[PDB]
Amino acid sequence: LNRIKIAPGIADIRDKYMELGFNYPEYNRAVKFAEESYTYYYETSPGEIKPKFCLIDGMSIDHCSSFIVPEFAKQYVLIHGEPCSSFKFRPGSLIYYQNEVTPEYIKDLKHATDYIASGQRCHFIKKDYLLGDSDSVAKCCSKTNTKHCPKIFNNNYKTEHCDDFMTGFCRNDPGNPNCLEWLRAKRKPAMSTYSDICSKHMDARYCSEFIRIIRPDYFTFGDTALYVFCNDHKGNRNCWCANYPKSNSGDKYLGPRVCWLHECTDESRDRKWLYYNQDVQRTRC
Amino acid sequence: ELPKRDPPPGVPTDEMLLNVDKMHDVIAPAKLLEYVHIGPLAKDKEDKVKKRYPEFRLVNTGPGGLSALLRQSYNGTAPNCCRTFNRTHYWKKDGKISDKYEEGAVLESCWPDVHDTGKCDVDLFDWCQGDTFDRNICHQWIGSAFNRSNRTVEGQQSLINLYNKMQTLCSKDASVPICESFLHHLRAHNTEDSKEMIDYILRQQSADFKQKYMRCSYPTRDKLEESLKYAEPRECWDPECSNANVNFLLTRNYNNLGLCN
Repeated sequence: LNRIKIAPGIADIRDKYMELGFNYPEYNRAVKFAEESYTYYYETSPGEIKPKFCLIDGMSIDHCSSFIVPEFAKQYVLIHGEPCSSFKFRPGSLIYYQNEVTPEYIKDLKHATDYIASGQRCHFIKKDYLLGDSDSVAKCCSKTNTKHCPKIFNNNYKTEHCDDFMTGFCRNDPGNPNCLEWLRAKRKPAMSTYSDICSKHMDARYCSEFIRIIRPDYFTFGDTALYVFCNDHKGNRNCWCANYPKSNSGDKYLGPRVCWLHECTDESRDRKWLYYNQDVQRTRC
Repeated sequence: ELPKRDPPPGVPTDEMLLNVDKMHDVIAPAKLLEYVHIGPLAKDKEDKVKKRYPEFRLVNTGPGGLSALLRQSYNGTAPNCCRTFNRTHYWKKDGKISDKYEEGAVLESCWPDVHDTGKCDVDLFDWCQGDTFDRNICHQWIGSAFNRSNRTVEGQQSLINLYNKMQTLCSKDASVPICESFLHHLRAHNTEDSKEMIDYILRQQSADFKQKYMRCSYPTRDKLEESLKYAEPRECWDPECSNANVNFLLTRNYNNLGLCN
């Protein structure tokens, strides 16, 4: 317990040497240690960034994080790291075990001193943005804000992660172009969602586009909407090719029979008010 | 005496600030084997989070309680997944199922693109074949079963198997609104094979069916012999065919109806 002194390193400015004398002289030392690797805007190793700092057991996690520029930090996760030792009184010091300096020594010193603490070295690893909140989800999926988004929630709806949010979003704003890019991926909850919408609001232009997408392949989802809409709106003029009001017959001009009425014969080009089986035949004539 | 240095002040990251209480919209849409990071989690919270997200394994990713959930399964049920295209998950509490998240509830997640896999085929075959029929759902199911043609081996066998099962069923009585939709979609397929299958199914129908439903295709001879006289097809005038339900016409008759003016 005497002549504590901090000797400069030969090369790494972060690296230093801690010299010391003792009441028992056999414990004399020249310990190599590093501290405060500069704040990083880049990576230590492939996909990795390891600050030159020992996180003593019980020390706050953020102390590892203090040596990374916060923008560059958003991507990286902190995982476990290899055992290291530190000087309690100067906690966060990385002791290097070289030569005379040996694990025995250190085990022993601790037994005799409270000048030794231990922990794990800071090991960061690259993944992607974390996104822990509902609004964060809504922003990414809707594309009202895209900047700090992971690929899973920002791939133009290629994967399905956004379908839950877009289910509710698009019910409200069916005309939203992004709701339409979403629907264009033709996965079942989008198509289903628009069958519900158009069953109520077929007359909207977005329902035109709805029909335009789902055909040819997923036509049933349009037929379903046409059926219900025209069931719910008997007063609408555009319905009478699909549900013609003779009490016995609303099936009168379905399928092959569609070419019989002059109205349903192409007048306007509006596919949506004729069922798929129907407007197939319109052209066939 | 000691040359003391206090550590540089801590500056956290997003991961460190994350809170699983806020993360249900983040966690539910996660896929199998995708590590969903959730922030430091205290030990006395681990059970709540394991309760809520039973399809996930709870993992410790790092120091200070840093943690993640790793999806292991989709344990949502056919009754709740198959009878809807609406929803990919539901939250369960006290024997009840709610679309919206409630605290205390346990999340169950539906298998992705499940209808294209054919794992709903045994449920809907039952469900749609009864008074449990939901027209919209049940039509949709048959529509999209056809679309599995260009997809996956699993979905193509599905398609095949179901098609076999539906042939045998609808031969018995093609009136049952499920078999009406089946025929409707064969017509939409519009190949030799879909046509001759319709004729095959239709040609096995019962005594009453044909007189109740296929008078256009099975005219009385008095009717039939008038048709010979005119170069217009019978169908273009025969009152039995203007009325008739197109899903029960044979192909010839179905074809012919299109040729009039």
